[PDB]
Amino acid sequence: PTTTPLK
Ligand SMILES: *[C@H]1O[C@H](CO)[C@H](O)[C@H](O)[C@H]1NC(C)=O
Ligand SMILES: *[C@H]1O[C@H](CO)[C@H](O)[C@H](O)[C@H]1NC(C)=O
Repeated sequence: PTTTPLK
């Protein structure tokens, strides 16, 4: 389970 790129 990964995540999106921090804005
Ligand atoms: C985390 O990154 C992976 C790539 O290895 C997938 O794109 C996955 O869908 C991502 N998870 C989220 C919650 O964006
Ligand atoms: C990145 O975007 C994804 C879209 O599914 C999720 O909302 C995730 O929580 C976001 N990550 C951050 C750090 O905001």
